Amino acid sequence: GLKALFFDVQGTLVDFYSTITREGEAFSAVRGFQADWTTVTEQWRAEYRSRLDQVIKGERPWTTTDRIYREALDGILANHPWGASLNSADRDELNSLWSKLIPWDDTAPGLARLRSKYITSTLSNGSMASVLRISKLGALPFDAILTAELVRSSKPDPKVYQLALDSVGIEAHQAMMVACHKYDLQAAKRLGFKVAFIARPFEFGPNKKVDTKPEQYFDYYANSVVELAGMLGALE
Amino acid sequence: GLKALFFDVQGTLVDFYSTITREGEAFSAVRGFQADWTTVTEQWRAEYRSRLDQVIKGERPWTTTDRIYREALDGILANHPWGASLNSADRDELNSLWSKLIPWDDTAPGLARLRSKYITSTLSNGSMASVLRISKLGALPFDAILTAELVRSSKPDPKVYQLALDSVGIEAHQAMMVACHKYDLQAAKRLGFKVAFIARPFEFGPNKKVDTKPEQYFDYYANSVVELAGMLGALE
Ligand SMILES: [Ca+2]
Repeated sequence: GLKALFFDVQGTLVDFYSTITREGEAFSAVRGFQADWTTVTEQWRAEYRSRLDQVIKGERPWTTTDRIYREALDGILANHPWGASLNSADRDELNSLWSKLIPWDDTAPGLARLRSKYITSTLSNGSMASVLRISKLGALPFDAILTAELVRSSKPDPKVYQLALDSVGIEAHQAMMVACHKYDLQAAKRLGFKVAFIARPFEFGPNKKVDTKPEQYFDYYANSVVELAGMLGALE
Repeated sequence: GLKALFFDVQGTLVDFYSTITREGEAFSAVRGFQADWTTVTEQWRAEYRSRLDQVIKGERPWTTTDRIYREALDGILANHPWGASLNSADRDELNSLWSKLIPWDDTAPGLARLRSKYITSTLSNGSMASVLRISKLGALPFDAILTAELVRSSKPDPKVYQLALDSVGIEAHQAMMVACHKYDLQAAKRLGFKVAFIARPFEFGPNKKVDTKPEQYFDYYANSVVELAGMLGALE
């Protein structure tokens, strides 16, 4: 009997691409600048992923994801003419967008229906501070906020998923992992979780290949959190 | 400026005395025993607190709060003549009441007013699973659910208060600890937190004397979460 649902956040529930682009161009429209924010996002994510690789590879000490995004921003703005005009405080403002990630239109209605039938919680690699603020700013209801920062690691570390089971007080087969990333669902299913895949074809913006094809080990396959709620029988 | 409020749960927000005594009485009606549940309650908590102190002093391995309550229950049932007539399943049902504690009348309206103005989170010694279920069952809104289980300790360990600051991403002077127990606010105020004391004159039942006098280090003294919300300017 399913009892709790754990949701990945970035990409699965929120649209970080549209957030960085539209809030960046407004950030540059206030000071007077001109930059391709689509290429800014890829570089920021690349530096963010170039540096978190080092953390678990041992080439960088552990630090919250907000700090990694802030430091990655310093590395990418060195390759931009307007980057020097942004002081230490201007770059903190830019970095705070990761705590303001805009939700997909189906996220709030689907989460509310699921919470009325199950225990719901986050389980993502982001910082607790950012995920907390993303859910509060977006009025996304959860019964708890859990990130891998609570065990100083990141998915697919088995102890991140054990954190979910220990915190909610249930066994693996009573829990479901919801995500748009297949490495997440593979690791959770290995540990006995149920897994629900949410196809997010626009996660990385236009002209990007996204693997959304169904897999046999998926317990559920949906194109929205609202659709997943209907499959689980979580009505209005 | 205040940014986040952290709440103790047991006693501060929920009435465990009334939950145990009444639900224990209802539990006993269909099983054929009558007991004085005001003494069973304080025997349970005394047994729990003694086994908990063994975990703290290193004389017993760490387990969740629910497991200590469950073993304390086995302890007190051995001292009552009707204890043997309760099998393991009956005792798990009795022990589950620690996850169903009813809130005080003021808790739900006060938390919602405070959440519309601040980030709010729990920060108690209970288990994550029980505090999570207490808020879900009682419709107590929090932006986050934190307990000392997340650092495998107990207040007033400074690690528990640092967990609150790390998870929400603020500094001590921007956080307030809200509790009905003075030991909690003493440690938090020592660590830079603001502190709000909520007087719960009936935390331990009708005729047990309770320390509710004001203290000079309190930033706020209230008799309800509703009153604290008014003192902080958080109107409906
Ligand atoms: Ca919440």
